[PDB]
Amino acid sequence: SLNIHIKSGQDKWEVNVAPESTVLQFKEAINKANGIPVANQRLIYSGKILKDDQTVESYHIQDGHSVHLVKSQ
Amino acid sequence: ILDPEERYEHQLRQLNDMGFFDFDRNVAALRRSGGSVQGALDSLLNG
Amino acid sequence: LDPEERYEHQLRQLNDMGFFDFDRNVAALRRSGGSVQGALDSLLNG
Amino acid sequence: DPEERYEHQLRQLNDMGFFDFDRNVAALRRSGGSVQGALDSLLNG
Amino acid sequence: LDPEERYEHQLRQLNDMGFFDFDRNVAALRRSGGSVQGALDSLLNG
Amino acid sequence: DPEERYEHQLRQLNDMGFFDFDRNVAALRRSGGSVQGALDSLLNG
Amino acid sequence: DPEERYEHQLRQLNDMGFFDFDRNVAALRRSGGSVQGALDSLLNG
Amino acid sequence: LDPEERYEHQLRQLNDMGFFDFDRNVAALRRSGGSVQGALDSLLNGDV
Amino acid sequence: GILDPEERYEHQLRQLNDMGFFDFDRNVAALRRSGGSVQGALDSLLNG
Amino acid sequence: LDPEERYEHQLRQLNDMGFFDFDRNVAALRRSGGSVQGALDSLLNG
Repeated sequence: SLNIHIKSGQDKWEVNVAPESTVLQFKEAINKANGIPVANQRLIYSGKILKDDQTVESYHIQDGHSVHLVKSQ
Repeated sequence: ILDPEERYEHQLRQLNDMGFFDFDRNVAALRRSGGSVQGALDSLLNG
Repeated sequence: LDPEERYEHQLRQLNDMGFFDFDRNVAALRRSGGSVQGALDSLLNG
Repeated sequence: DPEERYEHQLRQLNDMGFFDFDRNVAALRRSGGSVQGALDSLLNG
Repeated sequence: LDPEERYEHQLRQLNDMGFFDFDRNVAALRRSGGSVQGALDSLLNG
Repeated sequence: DPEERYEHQLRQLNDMGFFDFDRNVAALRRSGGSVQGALDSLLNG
Repeated sequence: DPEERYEHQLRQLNDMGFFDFDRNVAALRRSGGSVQGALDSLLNG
Repeated sequence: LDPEERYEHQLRQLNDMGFFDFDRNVAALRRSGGSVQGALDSLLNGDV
Repeated sequence: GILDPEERYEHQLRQLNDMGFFDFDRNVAALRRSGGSVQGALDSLLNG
Repeated sequence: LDPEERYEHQLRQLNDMGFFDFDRNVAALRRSGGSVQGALDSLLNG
């Protein structure tokens, strides 16, 4: 199981995720613990936008790394 | 003063923190978005 | 004497508000004389 | 070119809530560039 | 080609003296042949 | 159309202080468009 | 209408310093419109 | 207010990774806004 | 008081001096540029 | 911790070599990080 940092503005939030949860799960998981609704969360790791129907581990997001959150719409 | 690295320091950092390492691209994107990270990001993600 | 330089502070505001299209933004801003307030309204119909 | 020609008038009008470009230029052409005049025009047609 | 363009400098003077009514102004100016001086006088009596 | 037809003359007259349109057109029609002549007319009725 | 009818001639006469409308029309009617003739008339009555 | 002082923590890491060239490092770092991660990438392609 | 080069780079100044690099001003110069890295300042010192 | 205590062994060597100026010696030694070798060289030019 993975444990990831999330960043916006000057904010952080921690979330738990199983390596092979989808990015959409990963989004819900943030949401459940920070407000920002799924359909508004645009997630950036390593120069890429994390796409919804991909495994979190497909992006090789290691434990303890930050994935950024740009709110959108 | 009046010098891109100095002028867009805080933004360049955020972009680089997100994996956007290409300087010329970032400055280009940032000039167009007037400094907005939020906008440059969007630019960088489609050209 | 160059749109990106001239409308820098405004372009920034528009972009943080999610208005990413440069050509639209400059078009809207030239028409509003530089007013963000105005360009916003324009961009929302415009 | 209207945006360039009436720049600082367009700004004032916009900074008073008059956001409609076409109306503003129309009003300003009629007042010969006078903000004072275009205002009055905009407040009745 | 075109009253606003043709009487630009005069229209501006009239407007900066409080004479806001375009149709009246052009009417007055056409009659005074462009003379602000003349159109003023006209506007002050109809 | 008198304003259009006597434009350059009406302007000269107005630029000499002769502001009365009807009088000016009247005077000009009589002088066949001659400013020189309409002037003289205007200075005696 | 005399001003309209003798426009071109009235102008020439006025151009030559003959400013009196009534005299000019009178002279022109007699000359059938001929400037050349009205001139002569005006120079002796 | 002065590169050695400003990028101290980052210069150290770069130097700890074998990137000894000061001028290059400061150049790379200014461009990355102080991000070691970013300057590293720059230094590895002579995009600096 | 925070800080002072002799105090700040004590451990490094010692290693440098231990290796024959006696010039203080040079050493401090080199060390500031390497962020305190002995390994890095060495390299600097061996090419000016 | 205390200069006399901290650089005792070194102060001794310097003094043995005729370098009697304390302030100079401590100055030299702080700069060399405690290295007698280095402070010597320093003392011999300034």
